[PDB]
Amino acid sequence: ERSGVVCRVKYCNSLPDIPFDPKFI
Amino acid sequence: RDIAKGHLKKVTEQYPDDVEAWIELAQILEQTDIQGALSAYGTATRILQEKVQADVPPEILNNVGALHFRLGNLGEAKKYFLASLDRAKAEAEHDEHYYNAISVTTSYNLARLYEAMCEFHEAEKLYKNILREHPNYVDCYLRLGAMARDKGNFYEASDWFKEALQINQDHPDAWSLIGNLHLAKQEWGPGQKKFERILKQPSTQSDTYSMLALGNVWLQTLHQPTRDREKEKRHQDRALAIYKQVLRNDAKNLYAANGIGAVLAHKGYFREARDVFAQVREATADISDVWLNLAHIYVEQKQYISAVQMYENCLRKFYKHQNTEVVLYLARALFKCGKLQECKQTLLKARHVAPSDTVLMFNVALVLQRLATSVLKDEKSNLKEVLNAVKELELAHRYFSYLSKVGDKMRFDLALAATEARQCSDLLSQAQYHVARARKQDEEERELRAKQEQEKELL
Amino acid sequence: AGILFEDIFDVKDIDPEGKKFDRVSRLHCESESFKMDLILDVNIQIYPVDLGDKFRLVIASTLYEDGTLDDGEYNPTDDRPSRADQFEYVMYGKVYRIEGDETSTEAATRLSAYVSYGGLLMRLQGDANNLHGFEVDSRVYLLMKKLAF
Amino acid sequence: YGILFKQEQAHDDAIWSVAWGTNKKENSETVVTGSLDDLVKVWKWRDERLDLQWSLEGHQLGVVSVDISHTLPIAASSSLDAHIRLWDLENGKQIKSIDAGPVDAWTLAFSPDSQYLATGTHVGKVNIFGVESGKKEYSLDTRGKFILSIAYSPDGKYLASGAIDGIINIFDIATGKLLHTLEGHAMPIRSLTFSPDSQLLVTASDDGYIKIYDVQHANLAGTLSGHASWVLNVAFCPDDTHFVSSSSDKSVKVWDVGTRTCVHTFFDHQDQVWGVKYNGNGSKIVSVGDDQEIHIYDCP
Amino acid sequence: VDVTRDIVSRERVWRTRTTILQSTGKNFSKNIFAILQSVKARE
Repeated sequence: ERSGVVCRVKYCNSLPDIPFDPKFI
Repeated sequence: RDIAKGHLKKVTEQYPDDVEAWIELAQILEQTDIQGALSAYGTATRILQEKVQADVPPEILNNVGALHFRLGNLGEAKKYFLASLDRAKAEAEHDEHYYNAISVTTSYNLARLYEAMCEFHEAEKLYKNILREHPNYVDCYLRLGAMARDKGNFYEASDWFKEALQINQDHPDAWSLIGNLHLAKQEWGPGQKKFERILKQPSTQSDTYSMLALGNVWLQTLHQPTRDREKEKRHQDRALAIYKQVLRNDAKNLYAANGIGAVLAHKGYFREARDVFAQVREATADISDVWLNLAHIYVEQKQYISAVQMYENCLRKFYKHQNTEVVLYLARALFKCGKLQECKQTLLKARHVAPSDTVLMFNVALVLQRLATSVLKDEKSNLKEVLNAVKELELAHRYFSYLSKVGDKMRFDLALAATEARQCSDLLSQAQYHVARARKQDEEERELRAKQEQEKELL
Repeated sequence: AGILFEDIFDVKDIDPEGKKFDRVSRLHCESESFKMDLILDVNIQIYPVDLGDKFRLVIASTLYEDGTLDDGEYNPTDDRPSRADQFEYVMYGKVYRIEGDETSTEAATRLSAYVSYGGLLMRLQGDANNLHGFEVDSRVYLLMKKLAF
Repeated sequence: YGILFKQEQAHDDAIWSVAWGTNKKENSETVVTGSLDDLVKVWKWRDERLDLQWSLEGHQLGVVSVDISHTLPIAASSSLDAHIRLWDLENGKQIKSIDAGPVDAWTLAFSPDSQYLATGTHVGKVNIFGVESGKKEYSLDTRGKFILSIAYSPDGKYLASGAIDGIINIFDIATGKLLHTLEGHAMPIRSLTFSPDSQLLVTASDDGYIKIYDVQHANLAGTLSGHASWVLNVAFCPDDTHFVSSSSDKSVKVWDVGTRTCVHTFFDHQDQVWGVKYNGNGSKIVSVGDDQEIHIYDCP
Repeated sequence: VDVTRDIVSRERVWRTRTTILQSTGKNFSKNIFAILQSVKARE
């Protein structure tokens, strides 16, 4: 109304996990 | 590899009794399109049957099932792995080629598949069958702790992950898993720098995984009101140097630019953030990070009609339905009739899963008042709605009392409830006033229908 | 500005009705972010595409970044920086139909913008709000470019 | 093993629960559901067909929980509006409205004697309201974070509760005292129910494992691998031979309670299913969710 | 034991951690460091 909706904007940055590909003998 | 491809295109057309030509074809195509290696294994599987009645060696069936593991043919790769197990067990005289290691790799992919086939019991038992015969193996000991990490990050996962590191401290996979344990609880914000700088010695250098994990734990320290204290500006410049270094040594890494856009947005350049993120977006858009970072700009520029879809698209993943952090980003500057009443529905979908948060209970109130001041000030609107509006306003005022008693807050004290509570204490008098309007309008429609009914009686 | 629409798309089919003309083919596509459907004729002779190709399609009102709204005549001799300099395939045309899911009472949720690039038809189709930039008999540019990902 | 009836567009908004009868007191043939569009539709499964019988309104916020009383043809519905309104399937009228303020209102738990109603509180306790009274009779003093699930036993001998951190609180509804506390999970327990014999207790956490504990000695009988998403709703077959599991993956697996094996799976729901419940005999399995489509699964 | 060198010598790792970080394509920093340096001169 008076002011906008409260929100904690934070431009996050993640990291992926270990792929663990099947071993191609 | 270019010479091997151009040589393989010469043996593929001609047929000088090709027997192993299709094996060397698929042995290059595993990094390139995954259908090409599959087409070569299909024909290489049948070309080994015309010379004699000879069963297919397990090494080809194991790899053809390995390709289908990454695909949606999980059941068919499972039959390939079962048949690779049955065939490698038959190799009682292949002690030079070590049939035993072939069954080990086939069972490893098979438990990797069972973990992915909604069956962690069979994956645990298959992975323990490798532990019981060879405890000097690392992936079977690392994949067991991941299965228990679903139930909680404090079970045998946090213990198995450190036990693997003592047997092999030069394993970048096992050591990078360590820093991933401290990411559940971010209380180790500043203190994680030490444990992330363990394998930063030159013998491991360069490692992009760790250098970017440093920039991530350094970016998490932003979003603080102490920027005028010349404290967060140095943090921006430090992380920017980390990213510039991993940029000069790797121009094609996406994550370097990922954080660069985050800092440039923290500097106040939303107009020039789109450009940086474009390069990232173009490459692979199918990363959880981008659907969010990109979405903030659109909502920033009063473009909800491109922001609302990107949030939805993130949620298309088979991981959840109603996340809190998304819907927080959803309501920013919403004022519209489709952006207010509907915004209530998504907020309630979020609170259904965990109501213990203070901000959902707060926002639900804010929106409620928004809607009410939009019917109880200038309106002069529908009759039924006036009845409903005071109901909503009562609920809102009940919540204003309930919120105030709560100890912990959103890292910001909620003492400011006074102007919102004042803004329902007056709106109760607006509900008591505008219900008279209701009646006036009531009599108006009654006299309109009667003065119309008499015209119909004339006909 | 003057960016009437943008998304990434992929080629779902090159000409699934079966190649009806030699230098031109009916690309069928869906968009990555706005989940728009698209049908688009391209000069498959000077600009070839296969299935599963990705391209950034930017439907524009003008070519010039400042949005100065050029006239509609050909002038090759021009210094002014264009949008075409960062694209591979650029076309000019008219939106000749706009069509939608309007009811008698309530508004539309989905639009099909139809445009003719001098004969080479295109139907871009999906969320009405993402298509609010289009108005029938306005002039328009295509500005597509293949993503090497 | 398939789908009999296919109710397209069963609501305007997403359905969050489903309730169905098991006795012969005009409950097994009527289907009571509660969705977010504030329509408590009373569907009458008559002529092997899902027909609307009553359309009850009045809830401010969307319905969070719907259940049918065992020894009684009436029903009730809770929501987050702190207004738990009791209903009747004999006339489609409102009985009363328990003002469970200010916000403290969660899923319901009919007693088998149909005399008490349990409702979660944000303080961690389990408030036991009275069906014909509406006032807070007695409340269990087991604080913590929040009660995410409460369930009554078919013969009424035990009671469990799902916390936010995987803490089963086995209460005693015959004396009102905490007896065991099973903590084999750390994921927020979504829902749970009791076996027809009150011997097994399934727990639907957010780890995708169906950890079926025991109640007589408070011990784990075996870890069953459920789905890959979070098991939302879980019910037992009346004849005590199988049990269904609703996850958040558009996946309706029907696991075995004796062998712990999936005996059939349904994939007709385009979205995630939210509520599952058996019939009076255990053949028709009703299912709801965000698809707003009530499917009737027959497994003779 | 020899079971370690029996498997680490024949297997193939097509994807690892650092693979995930780079694009599959050819996205150099000439189009990235250009704007990164342009933003610093205006300040």
